[PDB]
Amino acid sequence: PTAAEDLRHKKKRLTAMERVQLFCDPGTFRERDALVEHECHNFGMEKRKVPGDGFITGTGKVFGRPVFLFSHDFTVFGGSLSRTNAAKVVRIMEEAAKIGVPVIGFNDSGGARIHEGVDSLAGYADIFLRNTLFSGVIPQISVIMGPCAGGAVYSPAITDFTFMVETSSYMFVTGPEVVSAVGGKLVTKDELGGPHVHATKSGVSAGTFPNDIVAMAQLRRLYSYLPLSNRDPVPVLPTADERYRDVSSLNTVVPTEVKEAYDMRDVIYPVIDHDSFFEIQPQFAKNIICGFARVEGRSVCIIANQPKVQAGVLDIDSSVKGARMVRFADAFNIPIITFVDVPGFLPGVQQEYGGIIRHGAKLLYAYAEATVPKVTIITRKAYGGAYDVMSSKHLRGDSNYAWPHAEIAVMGAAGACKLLYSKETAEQQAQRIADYEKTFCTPLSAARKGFVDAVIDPSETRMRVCEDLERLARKQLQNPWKKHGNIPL
Amino acid sequence: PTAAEDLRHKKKRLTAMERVQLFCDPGTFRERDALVEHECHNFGMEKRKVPGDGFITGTGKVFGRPVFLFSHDFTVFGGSLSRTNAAKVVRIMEEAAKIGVPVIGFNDSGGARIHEGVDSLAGYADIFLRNTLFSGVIPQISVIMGPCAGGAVYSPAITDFTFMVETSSYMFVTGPEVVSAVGGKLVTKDELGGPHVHATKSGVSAGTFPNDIVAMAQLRRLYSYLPLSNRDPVPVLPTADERYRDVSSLNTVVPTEVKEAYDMRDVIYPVIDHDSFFEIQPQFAKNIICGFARVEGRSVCIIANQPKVQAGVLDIDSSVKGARMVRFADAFNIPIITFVDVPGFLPGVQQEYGGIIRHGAKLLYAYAEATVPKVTIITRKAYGGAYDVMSSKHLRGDSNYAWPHAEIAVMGAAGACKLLYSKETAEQQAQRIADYEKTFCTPLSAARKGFVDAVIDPSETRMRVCEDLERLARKQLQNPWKKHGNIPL
Amino acid sequence: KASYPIIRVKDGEAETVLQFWGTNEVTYGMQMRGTTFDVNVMSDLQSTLAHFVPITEATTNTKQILSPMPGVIVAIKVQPGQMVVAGEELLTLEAMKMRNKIHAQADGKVKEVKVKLGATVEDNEVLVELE
Ligand SMILES: O=CCCCC[C@@H]1SC[C@@H]2NC(=O)N[C@@H]21
Ligand SMILES: O=CCCCC[C@@H]1SC[C@@H]2NC(=O)N[C@@H]21
Repeated sequence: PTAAEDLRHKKKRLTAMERVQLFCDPGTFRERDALVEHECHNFGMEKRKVPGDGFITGTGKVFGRPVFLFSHDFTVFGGSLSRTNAAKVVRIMEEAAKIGVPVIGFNDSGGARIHEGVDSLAGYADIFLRNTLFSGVIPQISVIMGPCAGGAVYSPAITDFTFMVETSSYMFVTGPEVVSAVGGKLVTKDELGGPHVHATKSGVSAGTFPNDIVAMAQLRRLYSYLPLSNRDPVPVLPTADERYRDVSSLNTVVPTEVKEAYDMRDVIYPVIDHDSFFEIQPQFAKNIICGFARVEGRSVCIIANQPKVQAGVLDIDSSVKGARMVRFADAFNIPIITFVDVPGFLPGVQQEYGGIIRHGAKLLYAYAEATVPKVTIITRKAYGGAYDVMSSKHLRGDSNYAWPHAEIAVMGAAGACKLLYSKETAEQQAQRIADYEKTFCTPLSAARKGFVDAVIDPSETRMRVCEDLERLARKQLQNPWKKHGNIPL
Repeated sequence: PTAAEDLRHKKKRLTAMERVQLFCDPGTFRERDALVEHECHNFGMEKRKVPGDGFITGTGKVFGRPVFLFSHDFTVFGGSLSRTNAAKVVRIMEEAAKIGVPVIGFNDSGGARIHEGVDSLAGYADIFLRNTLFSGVIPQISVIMGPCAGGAVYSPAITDFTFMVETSSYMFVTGPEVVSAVGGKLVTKDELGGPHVHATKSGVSAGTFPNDIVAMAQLRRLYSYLPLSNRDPVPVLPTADERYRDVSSLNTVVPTEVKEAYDMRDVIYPVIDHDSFFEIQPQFAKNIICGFARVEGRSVCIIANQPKVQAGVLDIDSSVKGARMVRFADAFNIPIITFVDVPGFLPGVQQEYGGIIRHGAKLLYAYAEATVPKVTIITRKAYGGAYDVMSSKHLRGDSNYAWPHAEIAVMGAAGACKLLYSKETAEQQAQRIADYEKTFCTPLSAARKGFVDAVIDPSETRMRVCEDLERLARKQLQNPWKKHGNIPL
Repeated sequence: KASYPIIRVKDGEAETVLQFWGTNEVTYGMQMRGTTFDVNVMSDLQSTLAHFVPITEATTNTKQILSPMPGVIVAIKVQPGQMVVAGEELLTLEAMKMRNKIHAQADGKVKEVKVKLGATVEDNEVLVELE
């Protein structure tokens, strides 16, 4: 019996129920509500009632841990929401708020249902309020499998992570017809809101998958990292890997020349456990890396610069990416580990015309507000305000480390030499820049002041990180009483 | 005796002490620390010690209410910060955190002090952490009277409001010398970070003043609105104006044609008390108005659309502006009053390439998260998701009102008629669009559903607003327990 | 051992040693007799559903290569209008004190005009054109 799904598969596409079956465990899905009708009675809609009413909501179970989910249905009315569709979603989110369980939704709606009038707006508003209230209480993940237009786009935005499917998905606020009507330009749906556009240009989508099957397979892996609720502790899984594994290849990663580049992944991979990195937003703002990883069987958060791309310089997009990652990680009590290599901020008129001052402050706010244990490692250099922003010791950092060839200075040697000698005799470059770099572009001064705990061999990083992260397991820090902060938007 | 200030005034500029004297009451300033030296002992700095060390910090008193402030000094070392300058500021902010008092700072620093090494970075980090921790506890206002470059720019950014002086002030992260070095373009300091640039292009500065004297005079007026701390109640001042003043001119403000424009200030001004509006960011994103005002002697927050500019259409910049205003207003228990007139969102490729999805969600998050009393008035129209965003009744709104000629529909009549009749006989425009607009583009349906409390004459708005704002004085609402939210950055 | 290379397997007397490269949870990168393969391990549902999945073909473009970011060209490696092979460095831009090195991903030859040493122009120009 394979009835009524032949029409769907013929278009090389899967069904909502099949997606739900693929996500959860083999036999642990219990559909909650299945016999519900729209009761519209307008515009010749009194007929063609549907039992499911276009939504599939259940409970399920992943890796032995509970979950909640819902999936849109494209065959029935195009997946449009109504006064009645939104009730099921509201009930699921409320139940997942009472119990410490997350929510995952597979969006496929074609837009609002016009035949209901303003009831669709009512349902949208209720879903928006539930998302707003419960953000930071239970993790929310959203996946977009098909078209997603109109005002329905906003609820995925408030969710913590949004993923996209490559061939047959798109998302935008207004359709290309209106764009043609007002501006006069003919742009296709994919050219407007395709997965690539949101992966590279707008920065909304947190990832892209080639197929639905791969999407489910990796969504399970992502779910294996998250904590169940706000009050539950960070999960710890058994692992045969051990902190005594030898990592001596880190002694040679940093080149002896100051103008040559290297890949920061060569430093990230040895420290964490084998094959346990899940990069977030891999194709957007490549000069910074963010993602999840495990250290001795417990999930941690990774944020590191990359001198491979644009000399590892902070920017607007990198600031937004890092700020969102830090805020989410702190909201759910996940340790943060950072690797620092920054020469400063990206210079240019477009930057000031785009508001670098606002955006660069977001990362600093996220780092200063955080109360989870932090570990910082300075590999090569840290200059100016970039050193302050990237989790400096003064921002209530727990432990800070440096490598023997690091440099921590106010600015580059040339600018310091220029400002320290206004009209000093010519040729001052040769006998002053070298001396200043020798005397003050070294971690000795910063260690004398007390800004780094110790200068360590690069081969001891795994040992030190495991020791510190084990000791810091029970830190309790609290901020002054506030209704909420006022972050620079 | 007018010694040592003749050199300053000759350049048509004022001194820090003169600014402090102008701000506070005639004789209520008590300078806190005045005999402090830098104790540097490097690069020939062992000499030329200064008593004040370039900072003036005190307590003062404005309108009989306490304050705290500090002012940079440009004559002494260019206003550079040090390990010692930042200590005074930290002490002032800590004291103003223990006591429920705000802080106001007049920035004039030329950058960091190179002769101290990384101690300047240490001081910057401490100030950044204090700003981050105490934001949302005590209001913070910052004014920029002169140059402000380097990494020192970030602390004004975290503060709630930043104002600028016209002729002799600028702010940016990196100087034009580096821009010339890397990109090769010659741009002046004013062309890069002048007050106009931040007033119109970047949206960082919240206002601009022509002179320092006017800056102080209006800063006092702004201070008269704010509450003293997080736990203190909203100030109420005596006022001879009364809720029984006749406003019948509102019956004629809205034109009888749907394509003609009008000025929303003609609706804003009658409702509030006379000469009591303080616009915020007047020259940026003119399609939305935000500011402070008084209603029956108590300060409230005003957020309204404007069909004069771009048909009152929501956008990226307007969303950011409104979101920041709502967040600040809610953080300190200030009532919010909104006027709604929106046809939707601005359509265009640049918008999606710039991330409309992220930015438009910020206003919705700010409106949904808020717990202060809200009053909403729909004058003419509200369509699509814009109706949901602008404080709809479903987002825990207290009271909502509409005017007799309003319209609340899913979308415009043309699109609805197109979607409701795919290949219906030609000429369907004339006998379908008119009928649909007549039947469903009216507040009767939204009133039937229960989305507006009542349909009122435009002459009763002041009476209704005063009644509701008086009754709602003691509302107590609380959100679920969270360490903090996760707003879409 | 989990997430490790060596895998010792012994059926009866026969003994084999294979290697485990990596995976994406539907495809396994395993080495057999010093050769890489990608075995697919999927259940009944995944097998019956993988038939109904689009398989798009990636762009096969043999054309000019552009510099991703502005900079300065200080060193060049390849010659104008000769053979080029995959993985060969072509030139090195230096920007904000950093020498990168864009190479040739994959191709057989080129037809183009070289950008001369010290040409501080970049801005996504056509440094090398592949034809
Ligand atoms: O010496 C002239 C250019 C030096 C730029 C050094 C890098 S580029 C971006 C960042 N901003 C700075 O001031 N320094 C770094
Ligand atoms: O009828 C064709 C153009 C109608 C645009 C109506 C305004 S323009 C911006 C906003 N977006 C919409 O979809 N409607 C409004």
